[PDB]
Amino acid sequence: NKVDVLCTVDGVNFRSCCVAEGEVFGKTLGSVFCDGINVTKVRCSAIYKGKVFFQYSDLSEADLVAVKDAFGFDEPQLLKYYTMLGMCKWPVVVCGNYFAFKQSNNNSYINVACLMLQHLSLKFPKWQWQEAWNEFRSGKPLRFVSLVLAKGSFKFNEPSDSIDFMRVVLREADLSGATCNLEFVCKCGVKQEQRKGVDAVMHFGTLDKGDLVRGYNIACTCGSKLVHCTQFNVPFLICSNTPEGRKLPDDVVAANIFTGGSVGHYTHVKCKPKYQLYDACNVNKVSEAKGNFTDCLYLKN
Amino acid sequence: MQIFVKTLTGKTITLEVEPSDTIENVKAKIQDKEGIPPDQQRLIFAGKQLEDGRTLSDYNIQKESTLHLVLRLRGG
Ligand SMILES: [Zn+2]
Repeated sequence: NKVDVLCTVDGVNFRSCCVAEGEVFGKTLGSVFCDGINVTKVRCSAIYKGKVFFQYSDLSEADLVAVKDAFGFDEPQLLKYYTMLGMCKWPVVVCGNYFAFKQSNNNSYINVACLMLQHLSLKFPKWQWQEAWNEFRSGKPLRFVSLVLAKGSFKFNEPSDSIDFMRVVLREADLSGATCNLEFVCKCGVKQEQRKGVDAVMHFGTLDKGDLVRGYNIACTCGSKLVHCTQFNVPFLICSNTPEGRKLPDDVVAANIFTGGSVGHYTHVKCKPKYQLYDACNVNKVSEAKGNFTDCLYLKN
Repeated sequence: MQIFVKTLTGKTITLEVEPSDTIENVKAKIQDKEGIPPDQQRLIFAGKQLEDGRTLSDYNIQKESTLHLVLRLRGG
């Protein structure tokens, strides 16, 4: 008469829990997700035998620590995560070696951020992020997207910045070994700095890796200051800038394009073969890479 | 102490701050001078994005340093 299921808050530790058949799950379990669905108001049936129910109401102190360890979330973020998980049901389309999202709820910034991240080899210290990333790489990205949306300040159905999505992801990745050596030269003097982690693999102010290698000038109280990377030791590099209709720098693997003014629309181009242009779930071969580029990805090897 | 913020229009802003100020603090001050909501502001120091919760001292931002202000894009 009772169905045996597994209860968890973190997907790491589980306890057996029983629910009477025909009874609404929330009555005994509180708010619950099962296989990515909010089943709080679903009536218990034998089809759910042995399945895993993620709880997120009435979290104890010990539960909150487990959630922080596995998700990196506090309670409001966790609730935002499950809200996002319930709402973000965007169809995913496979385009050769990559996947893309149908246009929906102003998700172009997510689409092109995910198209760029599909080039990267990343590992995540937090269990839920690593597991969602494995599903992401298998072509099931919605759980990973929901983590990112909850971790950041993103609002569902609102147009946003693809660089913020990528940065939220990269701050969760293990980038312990990534560094770059910078030198700065102006009339103020000469200083060195070694950037690490996300600060080593993301650079804002130019799209062209060659600008970093050669040096390029930024504003300074003395007039201008040369910024020069004397050594790269990163697996990849994302150079970002205010959208500009410049020529695509050499050696770029993929780039994000932002079209419009205050509110706009993202597209994405890959350069192997030159070129594949993505717009939502459409992909077309084109002979030139043009548009107002805003993020450029470089890869080692 | 004074720091300077270069904007996309070309204008250079002068802020009065202490090394203990947070980036969130700096963004609030920018809103006061220019009216730009902090949630739209991206602050950069020599190519490095500056995170809200950290302080100027954490980033080695000293007197008369120049930051760059850009707006977050809104792509749907
Ligand atoms: Zn100088």
